[PDB]
Amino acid sequence: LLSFLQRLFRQKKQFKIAVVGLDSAGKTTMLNFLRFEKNIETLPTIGVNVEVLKRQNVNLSIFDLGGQLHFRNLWGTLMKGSSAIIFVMDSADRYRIEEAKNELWKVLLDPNYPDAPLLIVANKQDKEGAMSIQEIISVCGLDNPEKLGNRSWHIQPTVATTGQGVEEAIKWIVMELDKLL
Amino acid sequence: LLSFLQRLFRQKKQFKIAVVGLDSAGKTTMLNFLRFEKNIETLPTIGVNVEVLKRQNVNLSIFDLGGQLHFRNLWGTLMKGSSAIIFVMDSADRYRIEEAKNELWKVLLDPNYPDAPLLIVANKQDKEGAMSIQEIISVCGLDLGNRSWHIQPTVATTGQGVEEAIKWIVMELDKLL
Ligand SMILES: Nc1nc2c(ncn2[C@@H]2O[C@H](COP(=O)(O)OP(=O)(O)O)[C@@H](O)[C@H]2O)c(=O)[nH]1
Ligand SMILES: Nc1nc2c(ncn2[C@@H]2O[C@H](COP(=O)(O)OP(=O)(O)O)[C@@H](O)[C@H]2O)c(=O)[nH]1
Ligand SMILES: [Mg+2]
Ligand SMILES: [Mg+2]
Repeated sequence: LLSFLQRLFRQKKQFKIAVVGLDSAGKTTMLNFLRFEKNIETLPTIGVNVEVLKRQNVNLSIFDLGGQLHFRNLWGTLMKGSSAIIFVMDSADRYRIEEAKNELWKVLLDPNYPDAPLLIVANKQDKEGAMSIQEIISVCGLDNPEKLGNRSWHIQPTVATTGQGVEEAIKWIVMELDKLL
Repeated sequence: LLSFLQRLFRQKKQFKIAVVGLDSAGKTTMLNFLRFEKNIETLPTIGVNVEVLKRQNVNLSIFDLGGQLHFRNLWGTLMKGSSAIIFVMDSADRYRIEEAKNELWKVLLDPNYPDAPLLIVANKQDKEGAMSIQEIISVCGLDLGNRSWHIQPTVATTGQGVEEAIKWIVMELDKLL
């Protein structure tokens, strides 16, 4: 299971996969498949300890955007050292899609990691109200990608509750970080 | 309705009520009965912004304890200037009552506001496995001395016990009593 995670484990460096999105998008449900164990990341400047996940040299940092607590410089503090970003959206939630779009663009336009590959996960594709990946790309202003620049990006439909598309989502991230490709 | 909130509005100072407890205890649900307006408290010196509920000179700050974030000096940073504390517990969750007890004692043994009144809210009393307020007192070892405290059973979904819970806090903050 996920044999290709060895493409990260074999490299002599530390990886951090930032997994962000609004609450209830499905981030925890999606990453539960990896069975990574809890790790504590200390942020001495802020004076806060953060519960993250880690297996060997790969750290998964999951964070709800638009929650009760916001970091003023998320990408310079909790997400410092980000190698790749997974932005998870609830594709069935049209009430929150404009907020999700707005949070996605705050990540894309942040100056800390402009070259970190970013995967949009269009989650909850099993629900009757689910937006297509084409509609998500249009609503997000990604049909004509110019503001994104040279950043590698992709969109993957998923059903995190069954695991549909989850292995393919992780594969895209690992492939973008694989020095052998 | 809640006419006694005027006992805070008519006092010439700012009040901050820290509303803390584990995630899913019922903090947001309990406070919705007040209809305060969502606002953003910015804290540039700590590096975070927080959602607060505001009405006139009263601010309510909700924070989930024992979750992903653990602040070293919560009562001197995020909850600085707390006038009163409301600690909400899911009384029906025996799987998390020991973590709630541990978080409560971390709050009690903290040196920032050792005398702001503290209300323990034993929420979800409507649920089948709900613990009594006496069993919560026994589990948490509350059977302090230098601090004003009370425990109130509530059903945040219907509002049962919520008026008495806010009433106790306002009475503790009311210099006209
Ligand atoms: N129908 C459906 N529900 C999902 C899916 N993924 C997650 N959920 C549910 O959405 C809710 C929020 O999921 P969670 O992983 O906690 O979200 P997070 O806050 O982004 O970590 C939970 O009730 C999940 O069971 C999905 O693909 N389809
Ligand atoms: N049965 C029952 N459910 C409750 C009660 N209070 C809250 N809930 C539910 O518990 C969940 C968590 O409540 P919420 O206000 O988000 O908790 P918070 O994280 O502490 O702010 C929601 O599904 C609420 O509807 C209660 O007194 N009884
Ligand atoms: Mg969440
Ligand atoms: Mg919460």
